[PDB]
Amino acid sequence: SLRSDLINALYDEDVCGIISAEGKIYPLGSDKVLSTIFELFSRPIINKIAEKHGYIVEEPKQQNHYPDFTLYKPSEPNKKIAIDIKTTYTNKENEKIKFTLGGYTSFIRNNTKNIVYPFDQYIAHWIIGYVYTRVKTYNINELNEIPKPYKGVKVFLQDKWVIAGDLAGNIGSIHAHYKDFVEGKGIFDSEDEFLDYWRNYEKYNNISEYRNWIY
Amino acid sequence: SLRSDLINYDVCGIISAEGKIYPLSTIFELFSRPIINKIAEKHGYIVEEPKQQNHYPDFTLYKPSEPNKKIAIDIKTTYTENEKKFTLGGYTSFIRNNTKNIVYPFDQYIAHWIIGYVYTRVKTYNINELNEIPKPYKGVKVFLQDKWVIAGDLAGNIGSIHAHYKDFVEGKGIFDSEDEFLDYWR
Repeated sequence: SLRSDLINALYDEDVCGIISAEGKIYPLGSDKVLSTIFELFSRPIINKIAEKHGYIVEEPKQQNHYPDFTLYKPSEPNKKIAIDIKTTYTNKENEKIKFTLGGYTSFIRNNTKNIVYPFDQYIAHWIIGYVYTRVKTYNINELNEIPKPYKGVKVFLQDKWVIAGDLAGNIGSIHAHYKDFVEGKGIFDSEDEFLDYWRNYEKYNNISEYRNWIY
Repeated sequence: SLRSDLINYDVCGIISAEGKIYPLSTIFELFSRPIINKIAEKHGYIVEEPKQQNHYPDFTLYKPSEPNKKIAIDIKTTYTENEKKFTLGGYTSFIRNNTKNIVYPFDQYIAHWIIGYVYTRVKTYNINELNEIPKPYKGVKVFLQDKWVIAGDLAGNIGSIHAHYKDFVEGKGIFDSEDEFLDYWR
């Protein structure tokens, strides 16, 4: 399916510079650079698989809008798919990581603000997350010498709600191991609870407190 | 002089280890940081960046001896080929109240400069397809001017003058003084 096809496609496919018209190459570092770098690398793959399955892939005009990519069949435009790309680092392999997942006051509460199509028109909300391990000019022959800002990069594709948390970072994600984002191990029980919790966030400061309140 | 050496951009894709180029306002800061340091260290200035985002300025510069003679720098970016502005800071924080959202008390700063970028909004590739990749921007011009000399009288945050890039590099805004500008932008 578009999804299985997409995660395996992502799992397959190490950027190390910015190349100029005159051939010169400039190294990156961590200084919103790596995030934009991982979003760029993502465009092609997304285009490739959507197309293979007949999906239109839209990006937003007024940039600050959710979502990074909206995918839908023309036969079914009420079933749009939303893909947001998130990036995080980690200073130690196998140590808990977390992401930010955007606004909880815009579209989630207004259905139309800061989102491309109205919120109701999207059936699923996927997050593609990059977890990179934290680590003058050059010619095309120096590629292996140009110092990279990381020593590895992992990626998962998952549902926004399944990995959302109960605290602002903008919503934060759960504070867990890469493994738990892949495996889908979160705190919310359903998407409804995830959205009830975030549409009503001002009574409650965390999940436990949220549930006593709903009782 | 800092401003001197300081005062004295055709990227076309991101490159991979294996050669693949991926066609494309952060590259502009990217180009910025290394140069700020070089000229700053050439003069013994400590360059510092914000620990929290949404904080002023992008770069603070001061020699460790004196910290009441700092310099604040902000990289701005904007786009149009030969047409009619920037968004500078906010008029209610650190400016109206000396310590809100600025890395250091506003009064530690004897200068606020703006390095600005201006261009015209004009599949993977390989090294040989280099000069065939489609640039998304043309005509990058850049200027280094004082924040107050540039500032306008209208908010979007304080607005700059909406003029042509030369008015920027020469300093032809509308307030007659730094003191006039600050009074006005409360």
